[PDB]
Amino acid sequence: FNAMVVNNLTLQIVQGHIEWQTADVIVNSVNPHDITVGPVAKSILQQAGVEMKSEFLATKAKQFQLVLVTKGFNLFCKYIYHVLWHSEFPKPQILKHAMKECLEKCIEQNITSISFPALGTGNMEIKKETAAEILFDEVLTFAKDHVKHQLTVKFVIFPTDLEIYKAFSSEMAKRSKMLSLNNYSV
Amino acid sequence: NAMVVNNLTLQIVQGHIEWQTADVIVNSVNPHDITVGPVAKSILQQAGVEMKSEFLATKAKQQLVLVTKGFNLFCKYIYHVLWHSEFPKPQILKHAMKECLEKCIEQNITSISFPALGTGNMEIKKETAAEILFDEVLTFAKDHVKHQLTVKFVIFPTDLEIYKAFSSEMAKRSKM
Repeated sequence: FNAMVVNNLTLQIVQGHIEWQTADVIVNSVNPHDITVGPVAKSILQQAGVEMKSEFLATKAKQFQLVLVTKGFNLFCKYIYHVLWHSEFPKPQILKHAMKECLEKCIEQNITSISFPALGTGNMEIKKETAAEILFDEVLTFAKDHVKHQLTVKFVIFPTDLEIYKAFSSEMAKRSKMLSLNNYSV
Repeated sequence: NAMVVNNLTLQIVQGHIEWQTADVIVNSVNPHDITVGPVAKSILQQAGVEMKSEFLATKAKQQLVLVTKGFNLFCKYIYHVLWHSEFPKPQILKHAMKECLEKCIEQNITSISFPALGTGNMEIKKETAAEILFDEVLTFAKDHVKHQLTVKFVIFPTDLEIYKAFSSEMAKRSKM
């Protein structure tokens, strides 16, 4: 209920702060017009510092798009993948496609570990169970399709959000019932 | 090359330890000289020379593991495994692994990357070093089931044989 392995991919569920993560890539969630708002966005901006914002605006104005990439500044990561929640598209669709785009960028950069927050869960954005359903659909699809790329994928739930943590645990549990899984016990 | 046992994930990885991203990256050193060895050299180059200043400060002031910050590594801490010559090398490995995983709980560490301590300098048969390393990781998983940990073993891409020993060892343990 906290970690499984499928082919060349490890998937972990973690209670903690995304902005205090150590990974190749940490994943932000933002309004494209304003990245100073939201639990994740706020925490990642505070932690990384204000120069991450300068770069964001430079790369936006230049026009780099569901995912925009910056460096990590004061995060313990190399890159940040800022997921851009454009209002013009249905929120389950943005999630689906943004997840695909995040994992494809992983292969494009020999990224070996990437940490996501509970994307989509937001507030009245997407039913907790659906967001987890979708997140796991993408991670598993990638694992089947990209078996030669070793990758650790974390979902970091904020310690207070016990219900989101529960949805995610519960979702993994179901998926394992339906999979080989290199999981053991001692 | 990856399995999960209780609340612990264990991965076997081809790459550079010094280019790792973890809470903790694990060095291997001669205590009186940390500029020698593949691992030691790579970690010193990457982290830079201030990691050496701190090493000497912490050593002189005052033990199988000495802890520094990570400087230019993508880590919070470095656990320098000190290979004191007065003790058998299989013993240092065993106890230094134990002490590294204990420090993980002490410092609330969620991921730690180890090179294959004792497969190089100290001569130990690659199979034995793997046997021992997996002994400790599994024991920790049983004994410390409430502490989530990711543990990586990072073999340099050239040594297919050490990677092979390590793969092969994990494979057996899965059967058990």
